[PDB]
Amino acid sequence: QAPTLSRVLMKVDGVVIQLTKGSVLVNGHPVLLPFSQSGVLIQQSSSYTKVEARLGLVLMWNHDDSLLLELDTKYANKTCGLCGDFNGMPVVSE
Amino acid sequence: GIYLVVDTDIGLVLLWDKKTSIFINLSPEFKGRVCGLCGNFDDIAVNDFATRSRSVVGDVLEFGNSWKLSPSCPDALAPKDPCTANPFRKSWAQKQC
Ligand SMILES: [Ca+2]
Repeated sequence: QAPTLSRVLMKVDGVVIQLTKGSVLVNGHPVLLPFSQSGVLIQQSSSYTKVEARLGLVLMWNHDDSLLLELDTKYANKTCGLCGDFNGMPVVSE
Repeated sequence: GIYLVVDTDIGLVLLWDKKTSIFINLSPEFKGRVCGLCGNFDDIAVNDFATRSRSVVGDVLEFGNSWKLSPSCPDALAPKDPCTANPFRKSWAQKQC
């Protein structure tokens, strides 16, 4: 607290990415964008920070404080969290 | 199968996968009669660390090193943590296992 986003923690196939306002850490080490490692690409644009994982995920942290996640369809019915169980039915199983 | 079975008439059976794995089956006629790195076969697992000098020790390294055939062979030391010395493999290992 404005409902700001302070930290985003990602574990992608053994790669740890910490995104904070003005800082990107990979495995505990600050990095310079664009940064490609172990099939994970982190790049900053004029309006967003994008983390693309070749296993099939895209994360967008925009500058209006919006976090958007797009997943490959192979992860359907296999997820949990605030984003639901990803089975195409809104209420059931969440 | 993938196994090579050596069968003996004394009650001892060996299964070897042509690799580092080996399984030794002993008949109940040898309880309390055997020794070595495989224990002494007396239903008690805490005294299986008996050394060649016939003393149960708490150090695995000492108990193992007491059973080397050649006294002139160097003693084995404590190895490093495999996933700490090689962290770049660790994830794969977990994902594999
Ligand atoms: Ca024993």
